[PDB]
Amino acid sequence: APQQINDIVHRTITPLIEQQKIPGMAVAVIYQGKPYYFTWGYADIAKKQPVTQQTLFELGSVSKTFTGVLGGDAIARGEIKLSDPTTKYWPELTAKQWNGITLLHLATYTAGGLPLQVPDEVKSSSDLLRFYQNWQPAWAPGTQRLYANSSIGLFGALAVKPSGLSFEQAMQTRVFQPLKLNHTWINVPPAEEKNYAWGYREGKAVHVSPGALDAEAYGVKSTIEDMARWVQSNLKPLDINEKTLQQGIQLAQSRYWQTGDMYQGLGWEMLDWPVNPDSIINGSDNKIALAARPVKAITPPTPAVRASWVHKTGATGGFGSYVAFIPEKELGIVMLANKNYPNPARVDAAWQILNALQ
Ligand SMILES: [Cl-]
Ligand code: NA
Repeated sequence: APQQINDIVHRTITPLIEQQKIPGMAVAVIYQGKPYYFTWGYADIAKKQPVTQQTLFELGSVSKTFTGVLGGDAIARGEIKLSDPTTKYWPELTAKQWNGITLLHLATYTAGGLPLQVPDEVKSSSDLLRFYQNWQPAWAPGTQRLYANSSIGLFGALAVKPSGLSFEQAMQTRVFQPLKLNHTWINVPPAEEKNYAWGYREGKAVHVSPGALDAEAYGVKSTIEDMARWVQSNLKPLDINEKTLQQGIQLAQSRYWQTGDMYQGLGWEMLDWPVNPDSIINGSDNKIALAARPVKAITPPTPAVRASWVHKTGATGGFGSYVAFIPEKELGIVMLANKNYPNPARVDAAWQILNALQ
């Protein structure tokens, strides 16, 4: 790796790991479009299994960027439109409150107060229907942004209906396989479990449990190599051979809503580069990132802006992830850790590295 990258990564990540007591971590820096990998610590403490470039991490909500791109791909194929009402694809929901909620609202958390988590007691398709049927919105659609698994998770489930594929099959055939993400999984195959790191919560090893819409909202596991390639693809979509996938990535980084300094894409979130680091650092705190905030529609949606800070945080019980990149600079970073540690610490480290390398 270039000496500049080694210097800043070891200056930044090494103190972070000790200060946060992170058992194992993998970092990829994309510099001038090429990836450079770094690994620390253990994927399994008890068995002393080290983290490698093959170690699988739970991505948590970084999975939402795959869902956003998969939906974008379906838009580009002419299968769905963001302005379509939810009831076109789930007619059993036909009701006053749901006729005015579109796929855009679901994809961008602007449906009007869909909850952060799907209740743990929702365990069947009938449970899920009844859950959305009896949901009482708090705001009119298109006025408030409330980050929610039950929002974009439903977008992913509905966006694949016209394809006739399951969500996993559509993701595998339309995103993972064309991009050669051969070690990225919604369901880890038996032969790959050996690489599945343990997450650690309060000194206990944990893996994320099955939940309704987990695959769409937080159920992807990946290696640092595949995630570096995911950043490469989102940095340089025009190099992708499949037109609809290139366009899906561009659609996912387009700006549909504005809240303060940030713009909402499909899965991805964007700010104008250069950014005020305090904005994204403090803005990643859950007291802020999970709060309801008013939105302004952007008309037409702004096409993917090159001078952007594009990023997404992710968390499960035992894992914490972060992805950020700057298309104008061909510059990005992936941070995967098997402990869920505060988002502001992730963003601070990521910005220090990318700002030093611009
Ligand atoms: Cl390695
Ligand atoms: Na609206």
